[PDB]
Amino acid sequence: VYRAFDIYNDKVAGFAKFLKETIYNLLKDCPAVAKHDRLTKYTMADLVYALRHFDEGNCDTLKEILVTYNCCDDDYFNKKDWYDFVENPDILRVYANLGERVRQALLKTVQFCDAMRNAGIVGVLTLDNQDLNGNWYDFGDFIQTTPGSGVPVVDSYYSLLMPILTLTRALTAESHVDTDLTKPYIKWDLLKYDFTEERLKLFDRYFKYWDQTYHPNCVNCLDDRCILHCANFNVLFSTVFPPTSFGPLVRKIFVDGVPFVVSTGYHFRELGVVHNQDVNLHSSRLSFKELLVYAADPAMHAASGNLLLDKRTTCFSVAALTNNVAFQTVKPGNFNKDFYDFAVSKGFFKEGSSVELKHFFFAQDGNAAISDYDYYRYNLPTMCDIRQLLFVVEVVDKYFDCYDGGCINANQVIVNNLDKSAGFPFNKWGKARLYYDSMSYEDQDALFAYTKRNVIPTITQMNLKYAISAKNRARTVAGVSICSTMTNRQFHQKLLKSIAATRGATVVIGTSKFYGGWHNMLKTVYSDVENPHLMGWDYPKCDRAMPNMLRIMASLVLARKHTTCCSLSHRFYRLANECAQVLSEMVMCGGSLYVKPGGTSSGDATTAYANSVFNICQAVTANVNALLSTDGNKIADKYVRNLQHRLYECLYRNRDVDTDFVNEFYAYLRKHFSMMILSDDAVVCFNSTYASQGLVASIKNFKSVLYYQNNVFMSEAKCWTETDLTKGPHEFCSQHTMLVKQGDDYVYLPYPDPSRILGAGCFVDDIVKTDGTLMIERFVSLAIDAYPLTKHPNQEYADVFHLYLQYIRKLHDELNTSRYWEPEFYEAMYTPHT
Amino acid sequence: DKRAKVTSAMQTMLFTMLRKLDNDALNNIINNARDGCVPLNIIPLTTAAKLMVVIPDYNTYKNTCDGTTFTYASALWEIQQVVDADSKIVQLSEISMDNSPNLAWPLIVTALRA
Amino acid sequence: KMSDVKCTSVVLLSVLQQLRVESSSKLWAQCVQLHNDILLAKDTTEAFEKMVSLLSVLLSMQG
RNA sequence: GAUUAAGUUAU
RNA sequence: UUUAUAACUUAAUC
Ligand SMILES: *P(=O)(O)OC[C@H]1O[C@@](C#N)(c2ccc3c(N)ncnn23)[C@H](O)[C@@H]1O
Ligand SMILES: [Mg+2]
Ligand SMILES: [Mg+2]
Ligand SMILES: [Zn+2]
Ligand SMILES: [Zn+2]
Repeated sequence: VYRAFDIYNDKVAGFAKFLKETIYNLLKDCPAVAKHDRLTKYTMADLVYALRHFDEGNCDTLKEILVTYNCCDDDYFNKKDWYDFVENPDILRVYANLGERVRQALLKTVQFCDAMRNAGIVGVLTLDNQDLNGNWYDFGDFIQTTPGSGVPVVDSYYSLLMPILTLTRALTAESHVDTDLTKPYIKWDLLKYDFTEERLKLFDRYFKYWDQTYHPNCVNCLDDRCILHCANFNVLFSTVFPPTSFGPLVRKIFVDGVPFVVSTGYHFRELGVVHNQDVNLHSSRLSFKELLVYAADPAMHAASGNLLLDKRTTCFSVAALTNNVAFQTVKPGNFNKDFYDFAVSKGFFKEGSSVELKHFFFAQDGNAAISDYDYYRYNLPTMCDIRQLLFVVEVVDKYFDCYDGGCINANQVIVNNLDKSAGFPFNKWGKARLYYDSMSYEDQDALFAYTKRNVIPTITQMNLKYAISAKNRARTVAGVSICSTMTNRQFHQKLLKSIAATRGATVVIGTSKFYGGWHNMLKTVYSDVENPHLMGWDYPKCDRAMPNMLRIMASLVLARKHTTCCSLSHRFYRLANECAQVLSEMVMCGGSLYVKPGGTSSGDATTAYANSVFNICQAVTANVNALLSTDGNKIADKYVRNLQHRLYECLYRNRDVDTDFVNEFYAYLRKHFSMMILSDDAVVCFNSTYASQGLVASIKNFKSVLYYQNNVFMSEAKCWTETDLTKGPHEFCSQHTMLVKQGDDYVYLPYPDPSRILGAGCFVDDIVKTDGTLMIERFVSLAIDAYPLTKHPNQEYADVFHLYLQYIRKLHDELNTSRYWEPEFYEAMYTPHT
Repeated sequence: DKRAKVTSAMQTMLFTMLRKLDNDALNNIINNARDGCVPLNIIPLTTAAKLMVVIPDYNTYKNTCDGTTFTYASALWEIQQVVDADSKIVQLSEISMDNSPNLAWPLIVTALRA
Repeated sequence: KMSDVKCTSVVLLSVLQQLRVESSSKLWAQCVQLHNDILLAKDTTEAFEKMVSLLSVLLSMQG
């Protein structure tokens, strides 16, 4: 029978399934020791491997563990998708029944390490040596030394176990009086916000022998790796403290002798307590900059509002700013019957055609805005394997080595569009143009300098979109404050422009698909993989389910280019401002203030780039887990076996960064797992032989990683694999691919779903777009998009372009390479000479 | 100048919002704190004079706002008005199991601190 | 047949919307339900049944 | 060939 | 009352 083991020999290392002294007298008195002349079928490593390598239909060990310890019963698994966090959110209750066993295992491990310290034993703890009752039973590899000076090594044990501590909510009992679940909850003082001593007590209770220093307040951290280390612990401990203690911290201030309420700090779940450095209790007059800062600050709005109890959502309500709730609806789309009659005349929409309408404007009733916001219930506090994440961040950072960055002055910021919303409450009086014009460059620079020493919390406003789709779902967009946007541009714009200007890199944001760009992107991803297949995946609920750890990680990777301009305190306050503005800010949704649990924000300046960082992070995690879960003895290649050994050593045995191994592993991924990444979309060209042997990640490994780290189930129905490179990727950025003869050589052309273009023709979101002058331009754009359909073997697809050209002829009559009524205008858009 | 106009608008809004603040409840909360600094989330919770409840269905109604007075957040609240999603006044006698499908939902309940 | 049903349902919801039906949420919710069901349907019989049910709403008021 | 506007697509 | 980025098209102007 196969069992999970955590192995590190001179020969083999890893965490994988394998086919399976007189120092006991120095430990027999410890009540965490099993009796040796009792034990259960499964160890802690079986649970850890089952939840870290989840596969449905290959999960009988997890079923047996769940039914053995009365988490559920055998009939629970007859329900469809019993394991899915989204289709069956009750599964979290089933996993939470294991929390007490894991907490008792942690306590018994602390007792065992105390006993080893007293007895003078040196040894490495492993999960497979501990029963599911928490008893420790394997001592064969320990070493005697002077009693009272033992040294238990626990890096791998705690690091591997960490993701399960939040999935089972092991620390739930700490919310109760005397840590007993049968007694009532501890009732805290509502004014208590610090909790630093409680955090230290939790750390010493459960992680006494964790070797690295923990900072309850991340403002005391030493670098970004220390920030990640201590934020990971803060995520676990913050689940114990009351939700009302988190967020902006407020104080009474006097201006003109008149009392205001202003935020002088912030209590973060992940970063602890942060206090503002520039606070002055008495002020004679308020400048424009302080007017802006206090208008953005939610303190005034929340303090002046009514108390709100919203039962429609599971999210934490702050205050109602208006006496009446708003129930904004979504209109249906307008119909372009002039174009539909033309299309039917030319023979479309007959029965049995492969081309049919599927994209519509879907109406939404008054519950839409709050119903959509409630999908943040998929965001859950996730603890990461910290050693694995700390290696991944060094590998992920290698993908961003080629870009320049750093802070710029306000006089050189490029703002694409000034005539757009400034957010709440600034949208009440003007657009972004107003605030960019009113503030001089020195005022903008003084506002930016202020955010390097103080945290400014802001309010994000959420609005429903009006957009065509095949899905009934209503889509909302998050509008951020001008105060946050203005400083975020001055922090990030140099790097964002550098990324968007680069060609041939892994991140393909800013690359055009026109004039041969699509062909160049595919030849770049195909680069030199020698048994190539293609793969693509989807992130379910990406914008809502993203853990806060990986968003903070993505923010720190973007801020690594700020070594010469920013100090470490400046960088910490920049991160704290980013968190308080886009991670856990307050959301204005229908006139009421709510706390966003986490996840990304659509209106954030860095959203696409941060999502690209997240996608790369998840892919590197999948590759690392695939490599460490394989049987090292079965790896035929000497080089890959040595690579697996050094990878394990570099994650769990070393703590300094081994730059040479980061370079070598990055080269290995570039050689065998080359990626094309745009936000959350990805195409991978991977070595098929290595993927079949478990040497590089496959869809299985992404499924497992997304289960244990992102809290979602990725079903294979939405994933794809293509075995022939003469075919393109199946689906990338909503475009299919065809190999087309163009001139003397073959090129890859992107083409849309014909239903999408016909929907964009038939339905519009404003009646004014029926005017010929705008309608002609709109159909020129849709014909530029539809043109590659003529190369498709399916004549029903080809006729979609000719319909658009015929309609353009009709419109031009009602009203040569630049004459858009002839096909040569469109053909020129897809040829290399731009 | 737009500069002065927006300065006036921001300062007017900031000073107008103080008609509610500086109530002695706020001072009682802030002064006994060890350092005068309190979480923002507890300020409306402990000091707001009015509570708005939004109820999606009758099962949540019986569990939260049964009777003319109910308790929430360690206080007693007395119902002033109930309105539906159409902002029309709904009498307490109308809200029943048998009548419930006739009412528009959600219901918005406003209450004053006792 | 089906495409005509969908295109007619869209303009029918539009004409209901411009007659201020959405200011009565209890009826607007059912109009939206019928509209989305018609667009998501793949058989013309259910589409016709829901389309006539939706058109009855316009026929009830003065139109 | 540099700003300004409008529009389409993608995320 | 409608965010962020990227690409493209069209019309202007020195
Ligand atoms: P895609 O698969 O469409 O969505 C994933 C990812 O994209 C966003 C980004 N960036 C996104 C999609 C559509 C929009 C709009 N209209 N505005 C802003 N951002 N997006 C989201 O962040 C989402 O997570
Ligand atoms: Mg997605
Ligand atoms: Mg996509
Ligand atoms: Zn630290
Ligand atoms: Zn910088």
